[PDB]
Amino acid sequence: GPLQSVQVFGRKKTATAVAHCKRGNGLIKVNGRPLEMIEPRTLQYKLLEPVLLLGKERFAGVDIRVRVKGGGHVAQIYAIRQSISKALVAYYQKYVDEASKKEIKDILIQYDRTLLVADPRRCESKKFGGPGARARYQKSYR
Amino acid sequence: VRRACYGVLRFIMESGAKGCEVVVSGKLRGQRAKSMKFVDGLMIHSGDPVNYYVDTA
Amino acid sequence: MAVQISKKRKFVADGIFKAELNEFLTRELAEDGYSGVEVRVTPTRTEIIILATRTQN
Amino acid sequence: HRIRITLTSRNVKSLEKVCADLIRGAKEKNLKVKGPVRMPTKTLRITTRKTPCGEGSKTWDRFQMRIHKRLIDLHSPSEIVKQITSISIEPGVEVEVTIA
Amino acid sequence: GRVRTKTVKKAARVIIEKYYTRLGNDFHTNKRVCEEIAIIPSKKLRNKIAGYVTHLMKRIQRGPVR
Amino acid sequence: QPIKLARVTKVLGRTGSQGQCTQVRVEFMDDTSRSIIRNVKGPVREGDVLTLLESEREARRL
Amino acid sequence: TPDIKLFGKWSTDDVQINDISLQDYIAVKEKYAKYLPHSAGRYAAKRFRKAQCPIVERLTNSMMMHGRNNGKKLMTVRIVKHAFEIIHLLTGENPLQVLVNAIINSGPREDSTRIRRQAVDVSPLRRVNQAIWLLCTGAREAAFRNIKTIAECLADELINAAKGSSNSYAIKKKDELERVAKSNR
Amino acid sequence: RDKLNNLVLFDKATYDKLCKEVPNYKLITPAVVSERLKIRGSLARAALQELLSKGLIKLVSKHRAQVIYTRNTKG
Amino acid sequence: GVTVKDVNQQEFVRALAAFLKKSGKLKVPEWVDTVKLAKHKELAPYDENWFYTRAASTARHLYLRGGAGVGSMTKIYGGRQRNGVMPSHFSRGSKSVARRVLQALEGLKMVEKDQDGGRKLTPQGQRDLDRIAGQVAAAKK
Amino acid sequence: SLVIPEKFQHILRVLNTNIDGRRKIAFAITAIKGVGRRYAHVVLRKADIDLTKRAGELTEDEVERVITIMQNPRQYKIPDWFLNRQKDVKDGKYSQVLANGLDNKLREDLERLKKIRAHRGLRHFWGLRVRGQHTKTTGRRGRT
RNA sequence: GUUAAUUCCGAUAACGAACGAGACUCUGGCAUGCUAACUAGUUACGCGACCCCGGUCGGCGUAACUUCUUAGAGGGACAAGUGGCGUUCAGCCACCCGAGAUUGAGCAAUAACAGGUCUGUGAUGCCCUUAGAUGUCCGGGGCUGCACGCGCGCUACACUGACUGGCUCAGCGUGUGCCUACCCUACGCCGGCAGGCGCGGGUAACCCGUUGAACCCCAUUCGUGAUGGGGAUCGGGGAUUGCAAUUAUUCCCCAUGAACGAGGAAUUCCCAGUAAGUGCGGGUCAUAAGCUUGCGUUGAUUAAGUCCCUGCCCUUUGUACACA
Ligand SMILES: [Mg+2]
Ligand SMILES: [Mg+2]
Ligand SMILES: [Mg+2]
Ligand SMILES: [Mg+2]
Ligand SMILES: [Mg+2]
Ligand SMILES: [Mg+2]
Ligand SMILES: [Mg+2]
Ligand SMILES: [Mg+2]
Ligand SMILES: [Mg+2]
Ligand SMILES: [Mg+2]
Ligand SMILES: [Mg+2]
Ligand SMILES: [Mg+2]
Ligand SMILES: [Mg+2]
Repeated sequence: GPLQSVQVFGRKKTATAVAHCKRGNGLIKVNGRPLEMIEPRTLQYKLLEPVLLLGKERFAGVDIRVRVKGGGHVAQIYAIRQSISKALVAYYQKYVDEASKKEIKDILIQYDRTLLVADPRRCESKKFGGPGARARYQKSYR
Repeated sequence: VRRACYGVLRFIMESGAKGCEVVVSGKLRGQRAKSMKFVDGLMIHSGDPVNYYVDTA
Repeated sequence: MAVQISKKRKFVADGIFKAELNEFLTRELAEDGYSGVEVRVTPTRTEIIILATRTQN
Repeated sequence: HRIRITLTSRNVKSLEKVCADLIRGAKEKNLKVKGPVRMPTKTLRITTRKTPCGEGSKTWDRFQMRIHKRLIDLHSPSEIVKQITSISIEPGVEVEVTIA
Repeated sequence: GRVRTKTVKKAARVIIEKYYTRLGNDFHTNKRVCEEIAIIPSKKLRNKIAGYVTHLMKRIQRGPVR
Repeated sequence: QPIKLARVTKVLGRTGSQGQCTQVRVEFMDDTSRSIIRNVKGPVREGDVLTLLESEREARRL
Repeated sequence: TPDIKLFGKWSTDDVQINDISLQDYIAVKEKYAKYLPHSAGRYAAKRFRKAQCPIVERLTNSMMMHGRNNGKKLMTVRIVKHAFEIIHLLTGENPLQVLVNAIINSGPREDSTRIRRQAVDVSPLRRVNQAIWLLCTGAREAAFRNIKTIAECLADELINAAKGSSNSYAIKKKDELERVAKSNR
Repeated sequence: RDKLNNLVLFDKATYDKLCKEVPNYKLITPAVVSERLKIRGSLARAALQELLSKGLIKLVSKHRAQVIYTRNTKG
Repeated sequence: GVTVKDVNQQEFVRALAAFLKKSGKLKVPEWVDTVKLAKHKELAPYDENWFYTRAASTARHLYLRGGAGVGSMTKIYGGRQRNGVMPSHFSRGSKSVARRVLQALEGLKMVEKDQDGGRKLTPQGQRDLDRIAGQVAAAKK
Repeated sequence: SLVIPEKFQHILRVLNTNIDGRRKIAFAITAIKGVGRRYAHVVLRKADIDLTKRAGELTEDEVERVITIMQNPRQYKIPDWFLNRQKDVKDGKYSQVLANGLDNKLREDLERLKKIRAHRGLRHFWGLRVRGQHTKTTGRRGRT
């Protein structure tokens, strides 16, 4: 009946990921495909760990559909890793008790801080007289 | 050159500015290239406010 | 206009217009005390204000 | 009826002043208006050598021009459009009034 | 290195010695106080001045300063 | 000869030619009275344990 | 939820950091337990947050070197996962425990410097750093130009370094540096 | 100086010692099979998947780069 | 209850290639064996019935994003051109193999040269695709 | 199957060139001049052979079939663009040229250029880079 | 003493100051608070397709809205709070809360150099040529020439690898030109390929384009062999550009398959989204990146010190130099 719709973005280096929560059963999928097959699948638990920390009883009442755009693969999976957690925090803060919000923030932040606050590092610009941001070309004496 | 630069300096400070600078560089005063410089008042060299406090020519 | 030139080279072409025009009026009006131009470019009209010292000259 | 004016400029302050003045005119004449939509800024960037000759430390400039395009939608006959556009335009802003 | 220059320090000293009564140990109030009083052009300079004002106000309320 | 563990109680300062060794005074953590000076390679905090192979020889003090 | 376990297999509990100089500088247990050795980073901003990085992530980072391999981190988490699998097969006991044993054995206690040499003892963090560098260097050189894969050259280097079997390159140059420092004091 | 003349195909003595000794190892990787049996790595992979097809070997992990096999349990 | 995005793709493309094998009405070209699939390849494909695999993968990409023409399929199937001594660059796939794949999957009723250009995927092909996906899910569990 | 069979040729001599029999067929054939990885794979695709076999595994009738395909490419459906000496100067016929004809036709083309005294023949004769390379800084090795 | 700093504090015959530094401008980050959006989108709703109520769709249309996108105004962090170290000064270190507890560049100055440019100029003195021209045009050649030495870089020496399929992700940009003759490309046919022939879009958040980029990830083949590493050299052919490719413009196909087994003396650059790997735009451009200038992606080891080496700076000292 009532719209329990929560948009939440989560950002890495350039990759942004917009999670959408609503009322339902426990299905989570990115881009229309579930979490267990998102290549690079070597970092599978780096998507699973908010679900593995909170338990599926927290994600039972909610279904999360996220959009991913920008960056590369590791930045995208860190973006959705952030965005699912922040979306559940915002949903629990706006529609149920915030004591559950406080306990899930506690368990997430004592594990890893990146789940809620973004990594503010972006790529530094190349300067002239060098092949990169700091490094210079090979000096030639004599 | 000395007369002309002090003339434009006195005219430009009586016309009223927070500072002035003129540089005359060339083969004045002999075949060797010399530079004369005539300044007074405050001046800004750095930052952006050279874009909107000093005008150059 | 059916020639329909892009905005990027449009503003560049207007800048080159003001550059060539500034240097042209610099060589023309240096005896008059030429200080610059401002082109108030209307559609269907174009005013072009010369700023100088000896306006009678 | 569905007029659409486009304001290109190089400056930001003058362009914001022009588009805000135009929506003030449309509000005074009490028209339905779409808000001033900002197109992404174009950064024309030229990187040249500072040196006229070849020698030196290899030092480069970054000359850039910025182009800001803000555009407005209004719903009025053409006479209203000519009356509002023919007044109050800053010398740097270039205007393109499309009809459809 | 976070060192306050002389344009921060002279302005902060004369703000405190002309406006001692308006001021306290709260950065976020006396930031708005020095914005209300003086024409500081840039807000970074305003924050530098207000922070060194708070530091000198702690020094004044705890002891004398030169 | 024993190896012996000792807890850092105060850092003194950098030493060496290039400034790559940190002389540090340190107390033996079975008899906490005895404390000595020792030159240490690497990054040190105050309050960590050094595994001294010889409790006897001493570093020079600057 | 409890039971934080590395990749899917191994428990962070039942671990025994033996030498108590490396309690705070080896990060394995009850707060530094993660599922993967991949993290977003921020461990090299300030000075001593190098230690609070989990030790398998530092092993993983110390593996990827020599030019062609810079920044292939998911690759070297794959190599480290296979390396833990092989040592769990061979020893039949806890792989991060035998990693801990490899580091606490492989770390040189005493080295030399210029103050001719004079012997100085190492920092504990510097000892962890030089051990985690040396055993990866030995595994890399033992795997270079060889049919034997690096994913278990790292593994038999780990069991040899934890055994102190002196067939390990890390143990060998540990005793080499302690020998040089024994003569030079 | 030193050179490896590995065997591309089994001699019958090599196939017999593969049937004897290989499922008694604590680790079975194609490298350590080839290292102590003087065979090609491709022949090692083929013989190991053939021995898995015979069903004397567990696979503990499988990858593009290294596939890792162990012996059967004793219990 | 099961669509193709619910399952892994890596074995899906093999299962759909086996489906097209046991179907056998795609009409492979003559030069399947003698061709190299790009200018940026060194050798021919090691698997000889690669044409069914690229047909299945093209069917799957036209499912996930319709309206992909021949140039877009070359963009999908491009990779490194190792230029020997010069540094490597991006290089597209072969146009003729993607054209023959699209014409094969148009001959068999799975794709359709639709309006606004490109190859759209028809409901017959969509039926085939996700029932193969259900077969893959049932074969896994 | 994985055991060595009988009649395992450890070495084949094919087109008066030795072939290491213990390596894989598509790269065992590449020991012959005038045939590389690509041509060897297409010849072993025309000859209906599973490519997984080694070169001592397989039999003499089909290796003579392979050499007939190698010396006669167009007769067993190999296209004209796939060949090394397409549209020859003397006899105008598309042919794949192998391992004695290879250097024979190579010195034929070189002797043609030296005999017409063309610039490329002069550069081959003088022992220089013929394809317009900067010889100022490179190629120092063989020239003393 | 302290700082990135003649940055401050503090001694003090100095006290008040200006330029530099800093402040400033552009940029990166953070806002579920403001402004707005059919040239950006989301969420719902209704059809349409497919699978067994539900799931998927960059399949299609519209009711709200601005979280994502765009960019304006604001705000936001100052060593502010705590605890040490320090005249308790300047400041430094650690930690909480926090988007950040040093983002990066631009501008940069009393002075000098006989550093470079007269080949950027209708900036230019003087000299020289000025009709058999050193002016100007046209044709050909050279600027590439190869016993040698040096500098900037690219490819590599492989198993952390190569090969072949499979899967899956960007951000800078640019795009039809006054003269001026040359734009980016979708989509459809032919061909292995480079490419060729058709109608279309685009002066651009509108079309290429959701820029389906590489590395990476998944699965084969290989098996320590100068081997499927490496791709120089060289032959034969096929296309494009241009008026014209020969001294091979470039691209493609087949074949040939060289040193190179990690590099002595010496030496370059760099400390956080940094180095390095990786590809992509821009400039040059008829053809065109082994370069340069930008952009993203994957993303570390070590260090939070010192004057030992090399630089320069300050103080003191010496001078018969002061065109130094
Ligand atoms: Mg002069
Ligand atoms: Mg002179
Ligand atoms: Mg200033
Ligand atoms: Mg400055
Ligand atoms: Mg291409
Ligand atoms: Mg060549
Ligand atoms: Mg030269
Ligand atoms: Mg003149
Ligand atoms: Mg002429
Ligand atoms: Mg070689
Ligand atoms: Mg050649
Ligand atoms: Mg050097
Ligand atoms: Mg004397």
